[PDB]
Amino acid sequence: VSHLSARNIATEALQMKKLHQERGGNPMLAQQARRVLFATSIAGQNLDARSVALLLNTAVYFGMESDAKLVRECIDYCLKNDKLITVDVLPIVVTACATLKSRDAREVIEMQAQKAARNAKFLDAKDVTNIISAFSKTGINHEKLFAFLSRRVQTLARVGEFEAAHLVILANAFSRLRYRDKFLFGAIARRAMSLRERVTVNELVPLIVAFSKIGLKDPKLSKRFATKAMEYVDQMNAEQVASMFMAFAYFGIRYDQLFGVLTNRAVELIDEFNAQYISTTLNAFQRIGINNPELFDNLAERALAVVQDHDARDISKTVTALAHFGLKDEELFKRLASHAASIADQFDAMGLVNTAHAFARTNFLQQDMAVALSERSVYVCRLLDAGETRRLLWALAKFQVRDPKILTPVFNRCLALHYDFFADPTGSEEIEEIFDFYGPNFCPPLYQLYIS
Amino acid sequence: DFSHITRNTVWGLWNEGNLFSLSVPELAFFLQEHCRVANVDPRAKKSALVRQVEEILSAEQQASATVPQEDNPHAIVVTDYEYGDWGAEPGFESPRAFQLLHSETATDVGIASIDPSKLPGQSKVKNALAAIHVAPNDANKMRFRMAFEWCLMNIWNMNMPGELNIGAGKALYYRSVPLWTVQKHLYAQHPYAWFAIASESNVAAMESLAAALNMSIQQERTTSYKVTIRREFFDCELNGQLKCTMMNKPWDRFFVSHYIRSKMPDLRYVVRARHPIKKRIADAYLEVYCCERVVRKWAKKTATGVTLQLVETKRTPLIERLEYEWIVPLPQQAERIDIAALTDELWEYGNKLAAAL
Amino acid sequence: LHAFVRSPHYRTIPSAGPNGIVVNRDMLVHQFRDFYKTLQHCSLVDKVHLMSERPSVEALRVADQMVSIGATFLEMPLTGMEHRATEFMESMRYVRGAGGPSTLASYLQDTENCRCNSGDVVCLPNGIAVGHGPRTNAVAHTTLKQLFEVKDDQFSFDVFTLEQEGDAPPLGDYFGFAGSNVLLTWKDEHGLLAVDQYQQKQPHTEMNVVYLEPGCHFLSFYGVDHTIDVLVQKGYERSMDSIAAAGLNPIPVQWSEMDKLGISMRAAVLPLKFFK
Amino acid sequence: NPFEKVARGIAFKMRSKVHKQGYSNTVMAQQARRLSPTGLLAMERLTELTALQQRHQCTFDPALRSKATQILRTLPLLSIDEDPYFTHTQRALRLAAYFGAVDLPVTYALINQHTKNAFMLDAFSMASFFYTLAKLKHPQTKEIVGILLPRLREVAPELIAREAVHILRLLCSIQMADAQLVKVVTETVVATAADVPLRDARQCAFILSETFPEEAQRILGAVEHRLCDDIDMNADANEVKTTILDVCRVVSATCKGPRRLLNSVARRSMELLPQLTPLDVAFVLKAF
Amino acid sequence: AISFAIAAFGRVKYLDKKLFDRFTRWILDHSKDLNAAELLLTIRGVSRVMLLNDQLYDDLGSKAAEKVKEFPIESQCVLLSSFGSLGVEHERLASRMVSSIAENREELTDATKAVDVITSLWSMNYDVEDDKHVAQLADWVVQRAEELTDESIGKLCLVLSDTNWRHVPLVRAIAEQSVRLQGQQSISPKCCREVLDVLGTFMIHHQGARENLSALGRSISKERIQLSEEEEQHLQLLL
Amino acid sequence: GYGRWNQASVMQPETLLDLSQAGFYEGAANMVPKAFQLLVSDVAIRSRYSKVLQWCCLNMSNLQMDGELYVDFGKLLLKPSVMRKNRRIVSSYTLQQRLQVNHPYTWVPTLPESCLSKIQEQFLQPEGFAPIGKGVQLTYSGTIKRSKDQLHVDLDNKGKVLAVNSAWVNLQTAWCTHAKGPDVRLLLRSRPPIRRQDVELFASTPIIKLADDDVADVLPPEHGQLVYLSEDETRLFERVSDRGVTITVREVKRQPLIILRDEEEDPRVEYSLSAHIPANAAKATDVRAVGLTAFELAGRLAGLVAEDFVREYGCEAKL
Repeated sequence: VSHLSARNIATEALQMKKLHQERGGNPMLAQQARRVLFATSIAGQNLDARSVALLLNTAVYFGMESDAKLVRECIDYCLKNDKLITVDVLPIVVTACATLKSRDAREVIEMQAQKAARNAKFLDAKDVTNIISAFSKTGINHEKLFAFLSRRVQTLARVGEFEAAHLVILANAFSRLRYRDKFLFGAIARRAMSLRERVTVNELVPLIVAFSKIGLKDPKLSKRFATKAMEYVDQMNAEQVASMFMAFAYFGIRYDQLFGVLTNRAVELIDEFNAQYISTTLNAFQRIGINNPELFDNLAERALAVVQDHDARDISKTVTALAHFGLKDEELFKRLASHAASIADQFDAMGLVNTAHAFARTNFLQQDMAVALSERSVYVCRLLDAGETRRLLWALAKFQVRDPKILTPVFNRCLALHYDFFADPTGSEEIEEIFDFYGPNFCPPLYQLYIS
Repeated sequence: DFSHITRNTVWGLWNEGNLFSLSVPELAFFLQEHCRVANVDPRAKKSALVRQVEEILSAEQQASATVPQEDNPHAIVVTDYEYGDWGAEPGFESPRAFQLLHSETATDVGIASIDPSKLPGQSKVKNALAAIHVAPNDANKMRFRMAFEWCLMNIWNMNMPGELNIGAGKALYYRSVPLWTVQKHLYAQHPYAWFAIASESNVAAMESLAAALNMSIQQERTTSYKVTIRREFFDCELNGQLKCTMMNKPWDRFFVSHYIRSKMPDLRYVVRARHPIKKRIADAYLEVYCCERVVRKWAKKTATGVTLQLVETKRTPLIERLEYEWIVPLPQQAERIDIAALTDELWEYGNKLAAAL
Repeated sequence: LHAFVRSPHYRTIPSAGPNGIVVNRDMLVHQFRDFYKTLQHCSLVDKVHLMSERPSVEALRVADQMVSIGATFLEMPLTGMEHRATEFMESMRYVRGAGGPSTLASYLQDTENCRCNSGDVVCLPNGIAVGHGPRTNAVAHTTLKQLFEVKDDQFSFDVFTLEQEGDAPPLGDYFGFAGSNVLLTWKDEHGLLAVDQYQQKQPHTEMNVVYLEPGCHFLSFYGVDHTIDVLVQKGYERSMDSIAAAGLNPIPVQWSEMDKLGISMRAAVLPLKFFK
Repeated sequence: NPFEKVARGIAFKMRSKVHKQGYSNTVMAQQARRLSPTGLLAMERLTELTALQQRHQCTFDPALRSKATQILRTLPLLSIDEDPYFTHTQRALRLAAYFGAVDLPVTYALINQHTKNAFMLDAFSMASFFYTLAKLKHPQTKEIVGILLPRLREVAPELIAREAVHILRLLCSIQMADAQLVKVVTETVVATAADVPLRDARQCAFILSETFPEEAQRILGAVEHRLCDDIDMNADANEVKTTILDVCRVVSATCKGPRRLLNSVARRSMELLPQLTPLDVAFVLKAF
Repeated sequence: AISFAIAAFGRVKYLDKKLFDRFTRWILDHSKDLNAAELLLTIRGVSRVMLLNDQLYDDLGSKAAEKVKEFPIESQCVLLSSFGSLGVEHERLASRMVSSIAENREELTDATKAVDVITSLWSMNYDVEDDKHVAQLADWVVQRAEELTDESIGKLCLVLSDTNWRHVPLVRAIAEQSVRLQGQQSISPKCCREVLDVLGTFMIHHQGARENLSALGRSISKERIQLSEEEEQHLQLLL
Repeated sequence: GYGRWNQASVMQPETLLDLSQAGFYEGAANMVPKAFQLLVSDVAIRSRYSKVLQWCCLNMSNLQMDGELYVDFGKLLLKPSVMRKNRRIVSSYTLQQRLQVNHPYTWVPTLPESCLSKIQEQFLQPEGFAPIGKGVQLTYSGTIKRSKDQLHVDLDNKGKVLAVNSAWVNLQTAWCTHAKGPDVRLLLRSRPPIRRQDVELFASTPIIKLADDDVADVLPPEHGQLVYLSEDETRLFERVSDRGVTITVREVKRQPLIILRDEEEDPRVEYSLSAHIPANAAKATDVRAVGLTAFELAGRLAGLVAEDFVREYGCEAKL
C-alpha cells in the first residue's frame, strides 16, 4: 500500500555513501542509511540492472547482508536475469557478492565467471583492471579466466595503456589471487619502468609488496626496484618503511646501500612505530640474516612504549625475532611475558609453540606465562606435526610441567608420528634433553622406540 | 532506574532511532551507570539527555562496521604473506566431474527410522527419524549409483557412445593438497597423480576369478601399439606390423572417482566417451605417445545382462607396468536396464578386484 | 570518436607484399606502436581500441566492415567479402563492447543487388560525397539519398555523386576533408575530377582547396568537433608545407613499410561515433 | 589491542544480523499464519453465512435463520492464538448476534474465547466486543464485565470518544461503573475538547450526570464555549432543540450550570419558541 | 492537519511508514472533498518521500485535473515537477494542465521555467512531440533564448536527444546561446559536450559554435593517459 | 491548508530520508547471535564444540550478558518432513541447514528408570561428588504467556512463588547424537532482562489454587494463560575442582499436570549437568575446559546407560 521508489532510493543512497566515506564516517549517517535501506524493497517495479547493482553495492557497503530482504531480492534477479548485466555492471556485482556468505552469492560469482571468460578478450584497459580486482576478492579458482585476463593485460600493455595507478591494482589483485606468471609480471614491471616518476612512493611501495608476495624466483626485478626504493626512501612513513623491509627480505637478496639508508630512515621515524609493524621490521631482519644492532636497541626502547596492546601474533613474531641475537633486555622481556599471559586469548598453535620455545631457549623462565601456555596447549596439540610437537614437548620440559592431563595428549600425538619424530636430525640433541627430564618411566613405548 | 536497561537495549534503540521511548529516569540512570557520567543534571529534560546519550554512544562506537566496496590503491597490507553454524544461509537447498571417495570418512550423515511409541508422550506417532554416522561403504555406494545415473544421463542427452573403465592402481597426493575442501581442491587444481601398477605374481590368481565368475577368454594375449599423435590427440591402434587399425579422438572423461582405500591398490572409476571422428581425416592414416600393450581379455554377462570385460594389460611405453581394469560399455537409452542393482554389482566386483591384488 | 586499430600478427606477415617490394617484419610491429601513440595523442579521436590479433594479414584492413555516417552505422554489402566472415562477425563484438546497436544497415545489406565500400563515401559539413566508381553502384547512392537526405531551409542535407575512372583508388584516399573549410586533394587527374564534380554540385559552398602530390597518404575526418590536425605520411615535406601554410598543424606518421603492403591509413583505422 | 577491538566489532556485527528481516524469522512468522484444516473449514462456513446475512436484509425470507443456525451450530471456530487480533471471531460473534443466537453453544464459546484470552484485546478489539454483547441481552453479562474490567482500566486511555460512550452506557446500565475507568475516560474527553464531536461530549456528560455529577460538570465545562456557539449560530432547529433539551437535562441532574451557556440557551429558547412541546419548555424552566 | 502534516514531513523527508499508510488511507477514503491548496500541499509532500501509491496518485491527479483554473502558474509547475520526480505518469493530468501554462505563457518569470516544464513533463513519459501546446513553450524559449543558463541548456539537450525531436530552430538557438555563454566564460564542459552531441546527432553543422566550443568540449571526453617527461620528449621526437 | 501555499519552491538540498522503524531490534528471539550444531557420534567434533562455544562465550561477554552451560540427556525425533524424495543419505551441512530454519525436531528429555545404578552407585558416585542437595524438594514448575513474551515460575509446595523470571534463550544448541544410547544435548543459555514490576506483580497475585489433591488455575485473565504445570522432585550434587568450576548435577522427576500439547503427557525423569559463566568468565579465564569437561562427563553418563535404554523400555533401530 506504500512502496518506496527503489530508483530514487538508490540515487539517495549513493549520495549518502559519498557523504559517509568523505565526511569521516559518523555512525549516525550509517544508521540513517540502514534505516532507509531496510524498508526499501524491489517489487513488481522494473528496475534496470544499472540501478540494481547500486541498491546492492550501497547496501553491502552499509552492512546489509543476506539477512535483509533487499539483499535477498537483489542477489536474486542476478541468478535469473544475467543477460542484463553488461561488462560495466559486472565488477560491482562481483565485488558485492564476495563478502556475503550465502550460497547464491557463490552461484552468482560462477555464473559471472562463465561470462567474463568469453569476454576477457574484448575489454579495454580500465575494465580489465576493474574485473580483475573484483574477482580477486571472491577467491574463485577458474584458471581459464585468469589466463585469458593475463593475455588481455599483456596485449593492452604491449603499447603503453595503463596509468601508474592500475598497475598497483592489477599487481595486488593477481598477487592476492596467487597466480604465478613470469610474462605478466615482467610486462607490468616494464610498463611501470616506462612511466618513470609517475609512480610516486605511495604508488611504488604497494607494487613492490605485490611483486614480492607472488614468489617470482628472479634477480632481475629485485635489482631494478632497488634504485627506485633508494631514491624514494626520503618521503615515506613508518608503515611503508616496515612493509618494504618485509618485501625486500622476502625477495631474498642483500643490498647494502638500500638497507643502510632504510636504517637511517627508520632511526628518524622511531617515534611513530606502533608495534603492529615492528613485528615485520623485526621478522624481515631475522629472515634475511642481517644483524645490525644499531636499530635493535631503538626498537627495544620503543617496544616499552607499546607493550600493553601488542597483538597476539605480534608477541610470537617479535619474541622469535628476539631469539637470534636477543640482547636479553629483561626489562622489556618480563613485561612482554606478563602481557603474553594476559593476552592468552585465541592464539595460533604455531604461535603457541614458537612463543614457548623462544621463552625457554632464552633461559629467562617465568611461571604464570608457562602455566597459561601449558593450559592452552591441550586444545591445539591435535594439529601439530612431529617437529613442532617435539619443540612444544621440549618447551614444556624446560618449564618443568608434570601434569598428566597436559602431557598425555602430546605424548599420544608424538607416538602417532614416531617415525617422523625420530627422523629429524636437527632435533636429535633436543631428544637427549626431553628424556633427560621425564625419565624412562614416562611413556615406556616412547623410550623403547627411542632406544632403537 | 531498573535492571531492564542494558547496553544491548540502549544500543538496539540508538540503532533504531526511537530513543525517546525511555523516560527521564531511565536515561539519567543510563548516563550515570554505563556512561560513567559524574552526575546528570536533574533539571535536564528529555531532549538534552537524548543528545548526550547519542553523543556518548557515537564516541563509544570507536570502530567501522562498514565493509568498503571501493579499491583504495594506497593500502599496504603486509599481514597476508564453512561449517554453517552461525546462521541459516538464505536461498539454500580435463575432468568434468571429480568427487573423492573414501572407506572411512563418509562425511554425509545417515538417516534412520524409529518408532518412539514407548517413549514418554509420543504414543500416537509410529515413525520418526534420527542421526547416525553412516557406514562409508554403503554411503559411497549410494553416492556412486547417483553419480552414475548423472553421468549416464549426461551422455544420453548427447546421444554419444561411451564406456566405463575401472583401473586398479594407486594415487599419490602432493604436499600442496574437511573432505569438501579436498573435493574443491581436486576439482580446481588437480594436485594429484595416478599410477596404474599391478603385480605380475597375481596373474595366476586373476585367472582363478575367471573361473569364479565363469568368464571366457574373448581376446588372447594380443600385442597392439597405442600411439597418440599431435595435430589434438589422435590415438591409433597399430597392429604388430605397424599398420593402423582404428583411429580415435582423445578420451574425454565425464565422471571420475578415485576410491582411496586404506590398504591394497586403489580403484579409479572413469566414465568416458570417444568423440566420433570424421572419416575424411580418419582415412588418411588408416593405410607423441607410443606404447606396446600385450592384452588379455575375459568376458562375461552380468546378472543384469551388461557385458563385463576383465582386461589385463602389460603396458610398455617406448616414446612399463602390468595393469588390471574392468570395462562396461555405457548402456544406451533404448535398453531399459536397471541402474541401482547393476551399480551395486559393479561396485562389489570392483571391491573384489581391489581385494584380489 | 572511437578509433579501432588492430595490431599485426608477427608470424603471418607476408614478406615481399603484392608489389614486388620486400617488407621488414621486425619493423612493422615497431612502427605500429608509434602510430598508436600518435593516434591517441593527436586530438583527432577520443578513444582508440586495440582489436585482438588475427592470422590473416588482410584482417588488418579495418574500416571495411562498416561506415560511420552519424549516430547510425552502415555495414557494407556482402559481395566477394564472405572469405573474411569470421573477422566480420568478431569485430562487431568489439564495437558493442563500448558502443551499442544501430540501424544495423538492414536498409543497406538487404537492398537487392547492392555494392559499396568504406573509403568511397566521405561525410562533409553539410553533405555526403559518394565516389561513383568501380566499387559502389549508383543504386547504393540512391539508397543513401533516400536515407540521409533532408531538404529544407535548415533541414538541408545533400548527397553528392562523384564520378571517377575505373582505375581510380577509393574516394577517401585522395579526396579528403579537414576542419575549418579545407578540402585536401591529390594532384592528379583523380583530384581534378573530384574538384570538377564538386564544383558542378552546389558550388555555393566556397571552401578552400589544398593540393597534395600523389602518393601521400593522409588521415583526416570531419568529426563531431572542429580540429586542425592532419596525419601526413612522412617523406612528403612539400605536402607538409602546403597544408601548414593553410593553417593546419601537420602530424607526420611513419608509414613507409605499411605502404608496401598496399593498405592506406584511411583503411587502417575504423572510426565510429557513439552517442548516448 | 587489535583482537579485542575486532572481537567487539564482530560481536556487534553479528548482533546486527539478528533482527526482524532474517530468513528463519520470516519463515517462522509466515508458518504461524498457516491455519489447520479446521480453521479453513471455519473460514469457509463464515464466508457461507456472510452472504446469508447480506441477503436476509432485502426479502426477510423465513427458515433462512434456520440455515444460519445450522451453519454456525457446529462451527469449528478453532482459531485460538492463530490470529492475535480478534478478527474472524468478532465477526462470527456479530453474525451470530444478527440472528439472535445468544443461546447456541458457539456463542458462549466465542465469549469464552474473549474472556479466557482477555490479555490480547487491544482498544479497538475490546471496544468492538463491548459494542456487541449489548445488542445481545446475554443472561450472564455481569461476570463477563467483571472479568473484563481489570483489563478495561488499563486499555481505557487509548479509547476514542465514540466507543467511550458505549462503554459508559454499558457500565452504567448494569451498575458496574467505577471511579477508576470514569476518571481516565473523562480525562481523555476533557483533554481533546478542542475538536471532539459535540454529540459525544453531550452524551458522556448526560450518562455520567446521574452517578458522577462532578465528571459531567467538568465535561460540560470543557466544551462550554463550542456548545454556546452551536446553540447560537446553527440553523438546524431540530439539532438545537435536542441540544438545549439534553444540556438542560444535564444541568438539572448536576444541579449546576455555567452562566455563559445559560445565557445562550435562554436566548435561543426564546427565539425558537413555537416548535417546543410544553415538555421542552417545562424542561428548560426545570433546568433554570 | 493531514495536508499540513504531510507537507511538514514531505519537506524535511521524515516518512513514517505506518503513519503515512494511515494518512493515505484516510485521504483515499474522503478524497471527494479536498480543495485546492491541499492537493498541492499533499502531492508535493507525499512525493518528496517517494511513495508509489497507485490509487492515491491516480485519484489526486484526476482531482487536480478537474481543478485546474484555481491553481496559479507556479503551483502548476510545482505540481508537474512533483509528479515527474518519481515518474508516476498521468496523461490526463498533464494534458489538462499544460494547456493552462501554454495559455498563460507570458507570465513566467523567464525562459528557464519553460524548459523546466518541458523537462518535468518528459519525465512523466508524456510525448513532447504531441499537440502544439508543448511547441508553444518551445517556440517561446526560442524567441527569448538569451535567459537560458548552463543548467537549462543541460536539461534541454537530454530531452531533445532522447525523444528524437527534430526541432532545428531550438537547436540553433541553443548553439548561439552556448556561443555567447562561452564568450562570457560562464559555461561548463558538460554543457558543451551535450551541445556538440545533440548538434552531431541531428546533422547540423553550425560552424560558428564548433570553432569556439569544441576546445572546451573535449576535456570532458579525452582519456589523458599520463605520459612521463621522457615519454613526452620521445613523442616530440616522433613529430 | 492556507498561508503562502504558492511559495512552495525553496527546499534545502541537505535533506536525506530518515525513516524510523521503531520496534525492529527489540524482542526475545531477536537479541543474541545464535549457533547450531549437529555433531554426530563416531573425536575432532570436540573441536567444533570448542571453537563455537568459545566464540559464543566471547559474544555473550561483549554484549555484557551472563549465562549458564546446561547439558542434559534425551532422544531427538526429527520430523518426517526433513528428508525429501525418500533419500536416506544427506550432507551433514545440508541437514544442519535444514534443521536451522523450521526447527523441525521434537525433543524428549528422558532416561529409563533403574538407570541410577551407575549414578551415585558406581565410580560415577564420586563423579557426582558431594550430594549437597537438601533432599527431594517438592516444587511446582509453570510457565506463563504474556501479551508479548513468556515467563517461567517455580513455586514451592506450600507457599508463594519462589522464582519468577524470563524465558530461556539458548545461544548454542548441539545435538550430539549417539547410535544406541540416549542422545546428549548441550546448551549455552541466558536470561533476558526482566522488569521488577513484572516479578513483583506475579509475586503479589497467587498463581494457582492447589486445594487438596487437585489443582486449578486461578490466574487473572488479564495477565496470561497457564499452559504447563508439573509437579517436580529435585535433587542436587556439586563438584569443585580447585578452579571455581561448579559442575552441578541435578535430578528431577517431573509429573506433567497442566498440559497444552500431546507431546508432554506422561511422567518424565531428567538428569542435568550445569555450570556458571558470569560476565567475567570469558575474559582471560579459560572457558573451554568447562565445555570439554561437561562433554566428556555427559558422554560417559550416556555410555553407562547404553544397555538399559534399549531394554524393555524403548527401542532404537539405528541402522
